[PDB]
Amino acid sequence: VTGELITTVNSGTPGKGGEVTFAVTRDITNWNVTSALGNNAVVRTVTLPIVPSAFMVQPDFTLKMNTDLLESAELTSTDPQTVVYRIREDAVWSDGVPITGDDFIYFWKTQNRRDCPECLINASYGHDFIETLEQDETGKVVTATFSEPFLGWQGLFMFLYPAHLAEKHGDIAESYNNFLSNEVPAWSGGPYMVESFDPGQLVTLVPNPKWYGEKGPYLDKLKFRIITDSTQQLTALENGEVDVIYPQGATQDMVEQAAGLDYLGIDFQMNPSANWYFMGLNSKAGPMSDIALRKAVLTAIDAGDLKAKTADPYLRNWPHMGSVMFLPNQAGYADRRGARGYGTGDVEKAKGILSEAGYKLSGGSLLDPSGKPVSTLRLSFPPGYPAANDMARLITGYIAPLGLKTDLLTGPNATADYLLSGNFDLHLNYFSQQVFPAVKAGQIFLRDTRQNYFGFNDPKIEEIIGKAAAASSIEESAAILSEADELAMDYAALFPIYQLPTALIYKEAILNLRDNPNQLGPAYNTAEWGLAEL
Repeated sequence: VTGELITTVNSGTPGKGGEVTFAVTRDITNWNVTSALGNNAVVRTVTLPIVPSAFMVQPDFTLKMNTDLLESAELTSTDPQTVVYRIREDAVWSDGVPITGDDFIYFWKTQNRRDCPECLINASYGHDFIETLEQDETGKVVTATFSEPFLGWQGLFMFLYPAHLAEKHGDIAESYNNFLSNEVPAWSGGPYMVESFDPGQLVTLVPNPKWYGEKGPYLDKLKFRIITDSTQQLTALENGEVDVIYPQGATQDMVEQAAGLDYLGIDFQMNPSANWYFMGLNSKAGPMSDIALRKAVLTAIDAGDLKAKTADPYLRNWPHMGSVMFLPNQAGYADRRGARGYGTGDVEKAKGILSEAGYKLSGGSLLDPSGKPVSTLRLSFPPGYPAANDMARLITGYIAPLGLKTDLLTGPNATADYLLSGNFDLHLNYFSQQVFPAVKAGQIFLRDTRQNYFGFNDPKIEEIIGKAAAASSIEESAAILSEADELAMDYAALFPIYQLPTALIYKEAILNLRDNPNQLGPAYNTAEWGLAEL
């Protein structure tokens, strides 16, 4: 029995001074997390200490208004939808220039798909629904007027950049695509600022002397040590080369090794991630273009065994995920996977599905209805995730009694970004869930969207997602979106499995360091990090 909640784990009041080194698994070649080329957890983690945010995702997966930056953020009308931000008078950039509506307006123009068509952004996330964005004479009152209703307005302006500096480095596209992306940032609107960068080796941050927030900074230096071999991170922690690691693919062996390092003052936190494993099926081309084969495969897979073999030996009460739009703890979640018989390990039912669609078995091999042998299936998965490798082997075994063979494919070319309608039949990977399921769903289930890898193509799903994204609460949104989850599971192109475990492994002298098991991650509150007093 503990008195810590997910939001208060490892709370304390640190001393002043010292340093913390946090391992990251990518070199920094793009400093702009909102750009397509900078959109990953490493850039997000390294720049969270310097980028101000309107709202921040908390460990309980809620959005918290940043009261260091903002006095208030209010939905003041719905006819038309209007949001008013009041920026704190004391909020300033590291050169002393006030943070103002100039910074909101610049970011909106880079993200809204209209004012800067050449900006190489990741995604608009609804910034394009803001039609006008105006500020008062003081620069501290910002009014956003929307062209249509939008649920996820608190996810907007989560990363702000210094407009007055960007303005000195070309037009909007040039400053966003070059200055803010390619250059090591000399500026900050957060508790820390970059002092030096050794490419491929080390980012060194120091306190921002003009930090305006309530807490911190406590450290003389905050360092991010680049260790691209994720399997060497626990050794670096053991050896004192870093003080914190956050590896992506935890295993039983990793947990057991970390537990054996308690004599060095190492502890760890692990929680269900916003990242969730799935198997996608190529509905656009190849054998999986037949929905009957997709449903037979999903019915034959034994999800209980999948989890029993790869999670249950070292993770207690680990939840199945039976939705492709909601995590198990989100409003609207239900086991829509099992309701359809997917994941039940029911080989005889799967064989019936195939027989009833015209498939036949000959000499141990499945024949398609025309009489041609079904090809060996290409099952790809990215490197660096031992659980995915193990599950790929297990799935091969589950479908072998159907007369299907598989070729397992991995390595650097087997990532999601490199998927093509021509190069896979089955793909094991993960998606990163967002605070607003309807916003995430619009990025992955719509016909002409990059992350629709498996070929959903249903105007009704798209209509439902649009209505859900226009709702006035997450709960209403979830009630609407549930219908799209049902239809998506009917199509059998995306099979949810279970959430990845996080693993924050660290020297316990560091206080106010806690897991934040979502895309924003543990560096959401570096202003509070410090070392306990001896």
